[PDB]
Amino acid sequence: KRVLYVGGLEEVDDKVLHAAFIGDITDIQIPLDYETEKHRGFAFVEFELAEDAAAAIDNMNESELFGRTISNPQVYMDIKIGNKPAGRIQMLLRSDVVPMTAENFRCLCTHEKGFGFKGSSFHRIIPQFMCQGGDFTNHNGTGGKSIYGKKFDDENFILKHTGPGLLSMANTNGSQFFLTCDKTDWLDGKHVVFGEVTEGLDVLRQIEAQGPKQKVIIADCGE
Amino acid sequence: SAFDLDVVKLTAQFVARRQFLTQLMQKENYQFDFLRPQHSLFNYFTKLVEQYTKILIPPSKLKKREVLDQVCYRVEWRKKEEEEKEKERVAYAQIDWHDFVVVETV
Amino acid sequence: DATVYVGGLDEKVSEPLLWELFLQAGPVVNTHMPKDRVTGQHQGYGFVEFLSEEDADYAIKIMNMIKLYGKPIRVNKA
Amino acid sequence: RPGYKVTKQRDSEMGQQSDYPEIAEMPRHRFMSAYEQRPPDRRWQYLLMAAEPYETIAFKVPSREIDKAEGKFWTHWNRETKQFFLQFHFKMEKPPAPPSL
Amino acid sequence: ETILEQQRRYHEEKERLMDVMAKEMLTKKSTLRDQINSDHRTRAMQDRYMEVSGNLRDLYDDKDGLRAEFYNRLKQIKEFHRKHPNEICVPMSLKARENPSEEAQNLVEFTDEEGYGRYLDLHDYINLKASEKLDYITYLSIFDQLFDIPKERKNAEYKRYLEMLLEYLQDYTDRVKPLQDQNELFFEKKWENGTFPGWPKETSSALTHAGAHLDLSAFSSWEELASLGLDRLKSALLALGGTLEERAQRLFSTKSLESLDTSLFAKNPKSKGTKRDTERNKDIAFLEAQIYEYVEILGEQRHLTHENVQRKQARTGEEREEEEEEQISESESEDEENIPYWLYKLHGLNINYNCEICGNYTYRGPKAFQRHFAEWRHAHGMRCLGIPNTAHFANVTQIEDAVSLWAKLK
Ligand SMILES: [Zn+2]
Repeated sequence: KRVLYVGGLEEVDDKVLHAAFIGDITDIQIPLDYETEKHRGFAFVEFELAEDAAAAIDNMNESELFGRTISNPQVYMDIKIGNKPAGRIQMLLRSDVVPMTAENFRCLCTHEKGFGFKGSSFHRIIPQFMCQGGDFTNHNGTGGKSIYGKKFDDENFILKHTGPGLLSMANTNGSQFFLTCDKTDWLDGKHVVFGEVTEGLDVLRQIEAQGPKQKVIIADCGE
Repeated sequence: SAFDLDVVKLTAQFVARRQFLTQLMQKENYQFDFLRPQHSLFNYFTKLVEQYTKILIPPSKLKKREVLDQVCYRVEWRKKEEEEKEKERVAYAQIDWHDFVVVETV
Repeated sequence: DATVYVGGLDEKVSEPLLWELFLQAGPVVNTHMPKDRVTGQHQGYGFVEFLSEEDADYAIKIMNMIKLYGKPIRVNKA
Repeated sequence: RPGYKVTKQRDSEMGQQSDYPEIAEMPRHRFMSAYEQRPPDRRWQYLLMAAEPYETIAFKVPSREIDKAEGKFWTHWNRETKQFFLQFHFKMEKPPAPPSL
Repeated sequence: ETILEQQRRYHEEKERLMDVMAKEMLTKKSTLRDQINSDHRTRAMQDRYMEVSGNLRDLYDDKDGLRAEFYNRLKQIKEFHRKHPNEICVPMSLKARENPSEEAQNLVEFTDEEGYGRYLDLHDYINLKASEKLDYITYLSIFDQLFDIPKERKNAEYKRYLEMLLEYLQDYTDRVKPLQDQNELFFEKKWENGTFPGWPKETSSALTHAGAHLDLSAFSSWEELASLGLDRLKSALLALGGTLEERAQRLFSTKSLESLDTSLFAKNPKSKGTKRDTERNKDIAFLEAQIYEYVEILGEQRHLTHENVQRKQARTGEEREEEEEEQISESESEDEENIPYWLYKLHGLNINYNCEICGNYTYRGPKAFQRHFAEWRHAHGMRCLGIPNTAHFANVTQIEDAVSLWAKLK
């Protein structure tokens, strides 16, 4: 119970969040108005009963040592349909089934390879079949490049697109990744399913309802 | 994994024949890592040590008719409930819940 | 499956445009995209009978990524 | 916390004898909102128990959390029909009294 | 050699042989109940199973389905019990191991055949589900152990015995119905007032072979039971018993003579009378006792064989042929159940043409035969040829055109 649930502080930064908590070891602020600060020690982790409602850039930030403000990597991409946000798809990319495609989706969300889903759009979206995007080269599913080159093989097809928010590596799998909102067992054996959005399944359903008639692009994304 | 299996069987025989496997890892490493609990082979090493201890306990014979009686005892020592749950889930969807007739209220 | 049922398109990506996309990606020996007796128009959702079962699988895998007449083309084994 | 129990009994072997186990095994109570109904009165929760032969009987609970038990069983994987019906209701088929607690 | 690890593997194999038979009993517990009901008529000291559970084929709560199959499962259980006792009798009478394991350690191979093989070869060969027997009894069949009339320990073949009795009597007055009535006596009826004499050369030569065949049929019917223990008990009962007693005739000798008293009956064997009979007819009396014990053990099987013979005698020709066909289908089955003509003339369709490349496929008309060279299975024909699907490969319809392929000229 060393992590906090500090909210009420997008204008804040990690240094401004950790300056009040300094010996904080972890400080990961969410894309919404929430952050979690964790101290390594035991006496320094009791900041909720010690510096609650602390002033963070002329704003009070109440700190509670809980997990109310919120392994397989989670590609958390605020997928925006058009100029408005269609929801934050926190697609838990299944590293237990397809770890290479899950790491490719997580790196495309985090934009650590120079290109990826942070800013790309899904130009191959079908109604309750597939929504394929992540290609940052041609922006149509006909470009894209994986970590091994332009084209990479699928890792494993142990998972299946059996429900909403299930993510697969679209194609042979380069930078193309497909989110599924329904059953896609007919395409099994060709696209390796590498995700299941426990959070952002409503965002995947909104992306499937919008898909393309609208520019469904995740401008903000990360791990 | 024949060499690892033979080394684990030798470590289990040295343990069940309780300080030799601990002394060998301290005296010499990666080959003597089967006694640690961080790996997943600790339950298999404990089962092999228990099998070696049960072999050394009777070191007697087994005179098991009696083998068929033991097979019947091991035979003697869900689906209807799942089918009833599926039928109830079909019936709750097939029954109209919009026709609410009030008898009591709370 | 000698035929790949290719759909996910519109009337602009018809049977003949599906034959053109077959000449692009993976060839279709015949086209089964019939219509009604009152309409008489190819919707494009038709069984392109390919050159082989592997050619129909190539239509189902490689050629099922086109934005055919604005919609994403999807071919299945038939 | 607060609990509401409705005990609805069937006929005493009067109309139930008219019979080849067609979904007999049980009545379950679902918490339905009153915003959609066959719908003049809304913003109300009703624990409605509907049977195959018998008609639906509803108990109107205006509380949003009225005996909403969470974590009652010790990890029992019995989905049945509804979570509230599986957790806080009983199916007494011998006395024909399916209670919705 | 690791004797302690070998004993641990033998104990693991004994536990796996117990568990594989437990899984077979949980799959079909009717065979165990039938074996217990058969052994209750032989050994009285053993406890009996539940009658309702044996009727419903259940052990505790779960009722198993009905499973030729019972005889095959009994033979596989007898083979598993023979393997388990042999592995028990085999085992009845560290640093150097760890250091030698590092030799030839650079081996790209998988070693997972230590203890799983004993369970895999004893689990009730087959790919997924083709045989209820294990890998050790996969070739076991009841056809080499039973005749067609018996049908996997369900009946007995008495027609050969009836014909042998008719040949011993040297006449044709013996019918099928009289032999089953005459053989029903075989406790002192068959020794003193039987159908044939006790020391006849024609009768006893067939009677010893009939007793051996009855003992073999009883062993085939109770192969799951303790056949050696039953033979030892039948020998010990004959050694203990003076068994044939009368009110006035007292005790008779199997000599075919009675004694005045039990004091004379014991002293008759020490004289020259009963000793010659015991020295020259010990095998005949032992065969008669074994035939009587086998008839008492399989008297329900003998009654079933007599009822089948009576049904075959009282049936018609078509009914007897249908009964023989049903008995053969039961015996030879597996254990576990699973346009005008001007179109035909003026189009070339009157002459049919076959193409050797497409598996020698025949098509009507020359147009379909020359349209083979652009096809699907015929393209697999050129794939089998190894020539690529070109115009030169299309120009030939035979298999020998593949020698002029792309790897012929350049
Ligand atoms: Zn041909």
